[PDB]
Amino acid sequence: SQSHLDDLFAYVEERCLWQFFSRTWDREENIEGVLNQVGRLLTGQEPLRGTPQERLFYADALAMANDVRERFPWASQVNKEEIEFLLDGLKSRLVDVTITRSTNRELNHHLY
Amino acid sequence: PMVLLECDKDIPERQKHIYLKAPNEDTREFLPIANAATIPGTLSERGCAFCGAKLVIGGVLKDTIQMIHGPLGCAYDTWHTKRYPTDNGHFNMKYVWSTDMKESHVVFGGEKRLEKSMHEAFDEMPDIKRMIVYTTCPTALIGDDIKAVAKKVMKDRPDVDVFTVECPGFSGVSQSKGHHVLNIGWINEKVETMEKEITSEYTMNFIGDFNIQGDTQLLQTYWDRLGIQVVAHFTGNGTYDDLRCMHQAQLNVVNCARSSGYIANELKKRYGIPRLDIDSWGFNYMAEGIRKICAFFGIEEKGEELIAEEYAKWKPKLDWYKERLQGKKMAIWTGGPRLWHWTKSVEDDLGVQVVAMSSKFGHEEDFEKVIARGKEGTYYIDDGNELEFFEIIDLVKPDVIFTGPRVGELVKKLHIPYVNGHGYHNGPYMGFEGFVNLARDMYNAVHNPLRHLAAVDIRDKSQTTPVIVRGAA
Amino acid sequence: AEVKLSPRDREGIINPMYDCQPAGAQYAGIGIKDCIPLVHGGQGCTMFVRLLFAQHFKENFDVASTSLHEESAVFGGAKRVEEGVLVLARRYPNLRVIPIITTCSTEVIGDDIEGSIRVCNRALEAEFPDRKIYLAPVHTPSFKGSHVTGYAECVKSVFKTITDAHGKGQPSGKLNVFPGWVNPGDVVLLKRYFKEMDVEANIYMDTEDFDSPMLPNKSIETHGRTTVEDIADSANALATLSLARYEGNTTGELLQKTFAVPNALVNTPYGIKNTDDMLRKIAEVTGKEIPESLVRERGIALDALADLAHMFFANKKVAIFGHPDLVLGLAQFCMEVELEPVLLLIGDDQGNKYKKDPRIEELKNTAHFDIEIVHNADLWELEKRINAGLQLDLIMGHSKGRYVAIEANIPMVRVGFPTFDRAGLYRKPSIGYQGAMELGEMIANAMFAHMEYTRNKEWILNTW
Ligand code: CLF
Ligand SMILES: [Mg+2]
Ligand SMILES: [Mg+2]
Repeated sequence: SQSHLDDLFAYVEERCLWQFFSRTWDREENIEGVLNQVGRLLTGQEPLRGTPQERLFYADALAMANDVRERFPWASQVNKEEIEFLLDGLKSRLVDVTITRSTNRELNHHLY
Repeated sequence: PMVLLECDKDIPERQKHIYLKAPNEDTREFLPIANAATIPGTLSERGCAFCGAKLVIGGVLKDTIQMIHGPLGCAYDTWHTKRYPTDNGHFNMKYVWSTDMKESHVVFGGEKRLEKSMHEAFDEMPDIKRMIVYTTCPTALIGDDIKAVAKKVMKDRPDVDVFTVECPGFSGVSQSKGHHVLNIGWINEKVETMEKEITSEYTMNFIGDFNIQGDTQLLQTYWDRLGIQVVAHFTGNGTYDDLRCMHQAQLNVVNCARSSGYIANELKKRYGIPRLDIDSWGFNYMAEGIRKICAFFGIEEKGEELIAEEYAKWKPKLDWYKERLQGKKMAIWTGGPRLWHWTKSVEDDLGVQVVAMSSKFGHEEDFEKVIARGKEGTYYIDDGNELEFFEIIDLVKPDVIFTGPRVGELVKKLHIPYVNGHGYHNGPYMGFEGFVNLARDMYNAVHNPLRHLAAVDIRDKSQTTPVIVRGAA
Repeated sequence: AEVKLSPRDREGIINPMYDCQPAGAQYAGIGIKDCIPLVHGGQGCTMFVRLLFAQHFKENFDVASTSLHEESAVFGGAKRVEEGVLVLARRYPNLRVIPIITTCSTEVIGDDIEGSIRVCNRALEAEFPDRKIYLAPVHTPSFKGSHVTGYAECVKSVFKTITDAHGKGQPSGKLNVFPGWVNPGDVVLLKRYFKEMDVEANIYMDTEDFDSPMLPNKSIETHGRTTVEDIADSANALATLSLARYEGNTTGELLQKTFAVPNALVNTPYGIKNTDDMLRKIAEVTGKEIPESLVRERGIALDALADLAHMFFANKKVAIFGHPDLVLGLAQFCMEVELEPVLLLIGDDQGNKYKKDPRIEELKNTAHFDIEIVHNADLWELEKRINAGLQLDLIMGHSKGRYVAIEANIPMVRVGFPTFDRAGLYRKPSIGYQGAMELGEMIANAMFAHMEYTRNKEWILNTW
């Protein structure tokens, strides 16, 4: 599972922008929202498309799910539980690097 | 590691602003300090907060008087310097307005001078009914209350609408403060003060694109094809009143997250409009962007038809340039965002290796992005200065530098060609066709007989004058 | 016929003709070798001017900022000046001169520039014992005057500073020459005239090398050539020749008062008569004869202009804008070639001086058509008059007026500063005999292209 997680993390760091929103609370929301939809899409579940925010998380997650399936043959071989575990690991890594340990001094500024 | 350049031995705080990315490093321990005070006397590239409000954002609008409350220099200095065309004959670039502050106004106040100037502006151009008023260094220092003047003028002239910005040049540390003050004032005062007809089931604002050489008009051809109504462009080829309608959109698409992320964030907070960040430079990036937009709207098939046609049209040319540009080394010395929009896109789509990057005013968030996307062995510089630029050139030996024209004219003496990273050479540079335009200018810049000629010293009997072979896509 | 002076009737400005004082001070300073001006104010006051010079010259020029930020606006900015001087000196070991140029911000807050200079002189003396850096206080509030006034002020302050340090020495035998704000090509021409007349002269500032080569060795040669030693030797000159009343004459007057170098102010040498009168003055002060080569260059100019004047220029109405010495000089040149300069625009608050300029009288006694001279003018004053029905055949002015001419469909010759929208103009003289010929030719060629584009008797360009 470590090499697979390393693959996902390297993908998100070089490609995605949603983890780099302006404030901590937005990064947290996006890491959770997008990666939950990625898990759905990678395991054949119906995505959530109710609210405008769910629809946006689906749009971000569809790019990543499609990219992950193209780039990484393992992503079509592992089972649903393994996908879920990886994405939970990926959430925790992204929080770590984009929030906990980021020295970006603006992240907690109450006003935009 | 963090780098102490030789030229910075006497200003060694600059080490905390310069990152050389090395293998195995945890980049979280090497994020440059950004958006901090400038060191005096350095020949930093930075501008002023007024610039970020008036020149960058407000002045893009096609139908608005840009009233600069201050002495005439601030106005002269922001006139004939930008390349943001309109569809109405470029009114924005033809005119600039000043209150012509004199010593007596410093002494006694400038509010009546401002009020007079505002009525004169509206009298001289009776078809124009919109205005932005900016403060500058001295009008801020003397405390003229431009919001109260504006209120009086709107009471006296009920057919006009006036917005005000407090952005003297000494506020903040750079252009960035101007972006912030304008964005938050606009959302606080003017959004949801008008509505427009909705003509589509799919509506968006495009936030953070300033129509450089027609970028916004080019992207607009995509949205028209897709059947998406753009309520407001913030601010490329835009109008004052469109901006008052931003709350109507279903989706905010953001390119310049630096200048314009503020208003996207507030629109989300206040109105629930989701923020989607894209890259509207870069060929494969543009495709991802379109696919995200279309997935949000549920028009995925329409997006795939547009993408297919654009790749059939432009991809062969792009690939012809990749073949010739692959392995070339580039530097990007611009404001900030274009660093992270371009580093990987030129690598993916053109095979170009970005070896050094410098941001005049970017924040730590911009450095997070660019370091995430950027290469090992590359220099990442916050608030670079002229001497640093020379030392970096000696370290990395770029084949081409994307930067402003004055620095381009400087590095020309070193026989290094430039592309104008700000106002472009032959743009637009956004979108599918735009990235081919960018590639063409990079190719012509590098594969240029004059560079080779300049190296030859005709006095050297051992040297001949070469002949070089170019191509075209 | 009347030559009328009138002010702009509006309080505000639309489309300013000039930049502010600090921009002119910067221009003065970049003509000095081993000089980096330090502009004490916000960052835009430096960066926008460095851009303006890149627009005009297509070159980089080094100018630094003190980077005034919010703390300094509340408590004063002196520490920013003092840091900036030291950071310059530490990082540029060959730096010799720093004009410390104030701006609107630092004038309003009252920072004590001369006090900061004392601090910096002590610090520099201690840290760099074998170096001398000349710090010149340049007071340039932007809320009076313009870049014309600022240029004049900077030249004067620099001259005061450097001559205060060195004083009077042995007679040099040389002329001091202040051409004012002119192009590298104008400097090239004057050097040639002095060489042909066997007159030794320092031209202040010597900006010929602003048009710098791209060299095999990658060296950067884009510098002013006027050195400290050249400025200091001003005190020892035979005489000063001041070509521009508003752009350097006050420094010739300072050198007269301080060192008894006699100053001769002449009309700026646009056109034939003004050039003739310049050369007569040189001959008078130096005792050297005007050479045959200059009689021949004059005659070549005359011959070229005679191919143009009555055929294409006569009775054509011209508007001219730009620096005051340029506008008044070009109006005289126009009349020599049968053009009619009916509207002259001068862009700053020095109207009380302009009403006394002897060239206004010279116009009043020569013109046969009414002339309006608008002082404190902006470029909206030109546009508005065209829109109200003023019929013009030609505009002469700088590139920031371009859209007026484009939209009105009037041919325009680019003169003065900045001329960014055409290539190479900085290398072409406008003053002197060669300059008159080149101006005349630019006018004609602009007219000729206009005739072609508009199909206005374009068949006539065959046997003129
Ligand atoms: S940092 Fe920016 S550009 Fe500078 S003054 Fe300040 S708002 Fe303006 Fe204005 S008039 Fe001239 S250019 Fe300056 S000295 Fe004043
Ligand atoms: Mg990586
Ligand atoms: Mg002849």
